Amino acid sequence: EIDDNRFLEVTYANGDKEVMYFKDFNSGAMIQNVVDRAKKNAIKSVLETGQPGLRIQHLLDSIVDEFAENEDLPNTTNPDDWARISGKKGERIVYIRTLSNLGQYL
Amino acid sequence: EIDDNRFLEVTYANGDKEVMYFKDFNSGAMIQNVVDRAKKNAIKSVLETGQPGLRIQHLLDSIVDEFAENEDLPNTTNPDDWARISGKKGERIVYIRTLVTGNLGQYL
Amino acid sequence: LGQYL
Amino acid sequence: SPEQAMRERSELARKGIARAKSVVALAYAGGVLFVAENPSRSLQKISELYDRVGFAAAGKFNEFDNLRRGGIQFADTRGYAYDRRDVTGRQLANVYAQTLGTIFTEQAKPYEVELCVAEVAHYGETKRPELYRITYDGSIADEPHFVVMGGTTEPIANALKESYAENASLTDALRIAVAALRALGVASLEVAVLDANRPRRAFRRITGSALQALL
Amino acid sequence: SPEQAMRERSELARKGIARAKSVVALAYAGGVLFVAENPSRSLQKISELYDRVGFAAAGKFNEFDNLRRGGIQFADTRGYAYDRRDVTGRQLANVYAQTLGTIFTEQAKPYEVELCVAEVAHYGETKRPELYRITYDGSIADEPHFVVMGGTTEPIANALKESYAENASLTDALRIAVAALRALGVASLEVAVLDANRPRRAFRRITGSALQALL
Amino acid sequence: SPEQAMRERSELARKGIARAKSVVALAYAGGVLFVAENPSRSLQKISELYDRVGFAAAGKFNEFDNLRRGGIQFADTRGYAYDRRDVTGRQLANVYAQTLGTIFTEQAKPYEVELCVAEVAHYGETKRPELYRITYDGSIADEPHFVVMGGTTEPIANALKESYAENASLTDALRIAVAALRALGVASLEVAVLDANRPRRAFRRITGSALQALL
Amino acid sequence: SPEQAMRERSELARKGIARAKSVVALAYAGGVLFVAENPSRSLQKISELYDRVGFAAAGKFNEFDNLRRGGIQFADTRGYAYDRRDVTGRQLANVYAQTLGTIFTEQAKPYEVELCVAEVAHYGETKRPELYRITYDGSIADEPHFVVMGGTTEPIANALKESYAENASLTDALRIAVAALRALGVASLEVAVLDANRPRRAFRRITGSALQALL
Amino acid sequence: SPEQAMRERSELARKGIARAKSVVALAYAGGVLFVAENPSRSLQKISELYDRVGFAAAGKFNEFDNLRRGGIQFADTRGYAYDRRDVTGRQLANVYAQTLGTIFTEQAKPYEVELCVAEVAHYGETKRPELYRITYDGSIADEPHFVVMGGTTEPIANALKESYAENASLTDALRIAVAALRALGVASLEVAVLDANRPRRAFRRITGSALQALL
Repeated sequence: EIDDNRFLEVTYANGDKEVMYFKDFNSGAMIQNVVDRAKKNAIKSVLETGQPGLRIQHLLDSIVDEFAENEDLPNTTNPDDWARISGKKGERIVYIRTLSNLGQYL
Repeated sequence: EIDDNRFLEVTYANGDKEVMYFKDFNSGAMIQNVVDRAKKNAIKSVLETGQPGLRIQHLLDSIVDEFAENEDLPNTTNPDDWARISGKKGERIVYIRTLVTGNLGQYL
Repeated sequence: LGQYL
Repeated sequence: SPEQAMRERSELARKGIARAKSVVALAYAGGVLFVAENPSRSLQKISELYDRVGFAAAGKFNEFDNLRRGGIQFADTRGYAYDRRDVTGRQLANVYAQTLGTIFTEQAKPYEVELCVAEVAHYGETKRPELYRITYDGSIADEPHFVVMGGTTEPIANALKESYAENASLTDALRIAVAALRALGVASLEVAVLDANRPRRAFRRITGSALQALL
Repeated sequence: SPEQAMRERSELARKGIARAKSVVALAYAGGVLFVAENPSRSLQKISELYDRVGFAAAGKFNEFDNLRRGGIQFADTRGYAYDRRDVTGRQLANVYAQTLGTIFTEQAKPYEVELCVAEVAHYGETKRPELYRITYDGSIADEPHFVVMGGTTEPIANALKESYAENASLTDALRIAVAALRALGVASLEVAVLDANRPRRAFRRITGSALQALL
Repeated sequence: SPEQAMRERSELARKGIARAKSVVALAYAGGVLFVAENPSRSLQKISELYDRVGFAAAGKFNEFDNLRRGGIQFADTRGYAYDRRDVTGRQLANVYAQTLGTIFTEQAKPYEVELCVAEVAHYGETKRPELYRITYDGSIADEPHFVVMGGTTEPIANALKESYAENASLTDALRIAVAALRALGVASLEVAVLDANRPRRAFRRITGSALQALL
Repeated sequence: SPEQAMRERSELARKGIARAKSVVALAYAGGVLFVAENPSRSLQKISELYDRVGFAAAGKFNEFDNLRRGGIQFADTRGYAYDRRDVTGRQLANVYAQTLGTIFTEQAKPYEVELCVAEVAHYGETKRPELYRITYDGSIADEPHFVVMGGTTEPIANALKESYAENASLTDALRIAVAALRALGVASLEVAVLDANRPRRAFRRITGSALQALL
Repeated sequence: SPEQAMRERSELARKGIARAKSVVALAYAGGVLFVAENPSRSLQKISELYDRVGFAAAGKFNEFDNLRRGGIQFADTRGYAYDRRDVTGRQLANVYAQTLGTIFTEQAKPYEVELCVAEVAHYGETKRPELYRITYDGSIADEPHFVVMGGTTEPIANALKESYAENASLTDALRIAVAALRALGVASLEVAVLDANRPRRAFRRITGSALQALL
């Protein structure tokens, strides 16, 4: 629940803002992508240093690097799948938010 | 007519909320499905525990499972019911909600 | 309105 | 279709009242008792309206405080125009019954408020406490024993249904009301009474250490 | 649809407050301290409202200076109509809440503003500083220690959460506030205090060489 | 959609400011110098506002002359209501900003105008010239050295950036301003100064043979 | 469509005029006779307008009673402003035509009414009775002998065409009018006359036993 | 098309009257008797209008109480402007008809109300009781014996059709009216009379123990 694994910010009809982390979107394909990215990082490390091994830090960094590239888990406007999570919540989901010369702002 | 049998509530142009039970979606196919599920449960009981036969409690559990398995059926619009409910109601169904399961201003 | 003089 | 627009107004108002804290008002030996779940120290949901008429509300703060102010205005203008003993809880309830109807049909968004107007007898007089509930519909329900407003009203209303006792003292009615409301310390409760024994102004808040002793 | 568009303003307004500068207000030994990130020398975001009531804001300026002026108007009309010691920070905060709510549900565009009303005790008197935050919804929150407005509020709010110390002197509270605000010289800071020790007018700006010495 | 209306209003006003002649205002030893490219002999884009406050504009003539008139009105009403030395360039600039923030969001068509308000010190006094630029949105910018308005501002601004020299005499600042403006004779130039040395009314036009000698 | 309005409004009001009881007015020796089929005892379709000017109507009661009242208002204001003998049936008819045209073009719904204004000569004077019919659009028609309004007008108009006789007495004109109206007892007839022999006020109802004797 | 939209309004007003309680008014020896099914003790559906004119209604309470108040206003302004014996039940009925027609055509929602205006003779005078029924559109009907309003009117109207007897005493008319209304104790009945024998104010409520004895 730390704010290092923030994924999405959802504002409901009630106006309650909730941070949905990766825990609510851990699909198996996402785990596969995490493992593949970690293995690619291992390739880079072994070709940079030469030591034939895989570090835990590789997977730990791949965890946060997984969502640096979009996985299609968030959607524009209100997703139908979100209307399903909204039904479980009991509050309609209204705002999905990832985590000039127009007047004067102070 | 208990809270356990309350499937869906329906709003209309008038907007009166009319409860719809599982009885309004009962059919011969559903009855056959319940009987087959009860038979499967009895066969499972025979395989595991070893006592042969069919039990009424198996039928009750099958009914409960069949009713609970259809909670994801409802959608925005469902035909085959509008030509029977929107008639006596006199108003077209505009909303359907599943019943009991489980800052935009200041509200003191 | 048919009132034309 | 106004038939459908009215339906979305009624649902919107109902959701707003549910999305709020709970207030109870009940009759006891010395008059009427208001017990609300209120964290703030400045914003209040219980108020004096006139000498013997009190007021509780649940919903959107700015709106039921708008009604609070309007009711104060009304009551004082009457009391001065005629006399103090002519303003009754019944008139007040009726005015909030018609204002909430007019708002509910004429304004863009219906007010998301639920009101309870309470009245006790005058000093040295004898008469049963009267409770009225005015909804956003503008309907006025005459309650004999207690009113529950805002949030989920079913469990509180039932707990009160089992615990209520007429002519309960101030401490017993406070215990019953807090218990049924739980279904909270002095830092999260707003408690006031319509004490029928006071000579003129019956409304009286119970805060701090005195409230601490009572509960 | 009330849900799409009454809420539609909420994103609009939230976005406008984020493309602005950050302001902090915190309690210290001598009263309350306002520290804002402000490059201009003419346009301000911190202001005296009444003898002991100060005001800070963040967001579209034409809007929060409109509110600044309205609040000044209100406070002076009350102080003259009744007396100076009757106007309180609480009334002011409440008026701003009503007014920002009414703009939220009626005007075309919601005021992309965030307000903080501050109050200290009178001279030779003892009482804790009160901070209120009024949002664009009309919502009002009672803060015990500090308010952070505009921009990204999380890092500043957390840095203040670690560094805050009650009864910190003026220099320490200034260091804490500038440090947490960084998470800037005298040419990019607007600093003022609600000095509880002044006899009447408590608001007092700290600019130029005196500010230079303090930081 | 608030966003599309804002991006549509913004690109039309800007398609009007760049669809007009160019004006420059810069500080020099004796005050501030306005040099505009103006062919007509009757229609003017530089004007006195108050004793020490001057005004230049670029855009749609009827509208920035509407603002010219409103500003004159304002300044004189203040000067008479309080005193002459109380009206400052800063107040005027602020009023124009509020007016261009209200016109842009409320009227049908935004004003396609770019304003520059200038102020110098009083007679026998010492203080740096102040230049403010008010955009059609309602934003105000504090300029230390020079303002360029209307037409292709960037090429003219680039030249002034190389040629500008503080405390340049009137002739040098005129040469620099006409040169950077070219990036025109007395029959196509409108030239005026805010001469800080005048006792009261600082604004003074430079036309005809005197202008001929200066350039 | 301009054509749609004229054709549709026309149909909406001709329907509502045929959707009502029938009234006849005819000239006889002593003046003019109004005979209407009217069951109610309180609601009337025949009225005095001024000393010698009477009025009958057919359609929607609230509207032709609105016209009745307006006409009374008009006639009395003229009679007082100038004199009694200056108000004529012709002026009244003209006012009703202007008003029904304005209503027919400007109001939401056209007045589903049909009017008949009648006038006789003054006392001891000699002149033929004048009948005017004003229709819902503003059209006005000068009738020499009789007017038939409301319901199915063809059979009644033809029966009157065969039975009418100038200078028929009061009883014969009553028989002819009731007969042609049938194409009803004293409990379903509203009968009045504009008796030319009265000194001032010519209108006079014939009800009860006197009506019983006449028919 | 306007007529079709009016058909939608007719049904909506009818639905509101149908979703309500039932009231009856009938003539008896001493005047007129109102018997309504009314659970509340504060909200009333029977009222004095003027000295000899009474009023009953069925529909949305806020709307027929608005009419109750308007009628009281009217009657008193007339009685003072002319005299008491000039205000008649007939005028009142007519005003209610005009007002309900105007509401039915001009306001957003039609008044879901049904009215009955009753009148008796003056003291020591002889005349039959008059009953008028005014419906939501403005229609007015003259009733000789009894009026039934609100809810399902057929069974009550028929039961009264068999049981009604002219010159029945107060007790018999009460039995007949309660019986036909059932087709309820003193805690669910609102009973009043227009007693023709009173000297001036004829309206008189029958409540509590006296009502208990009568039924």
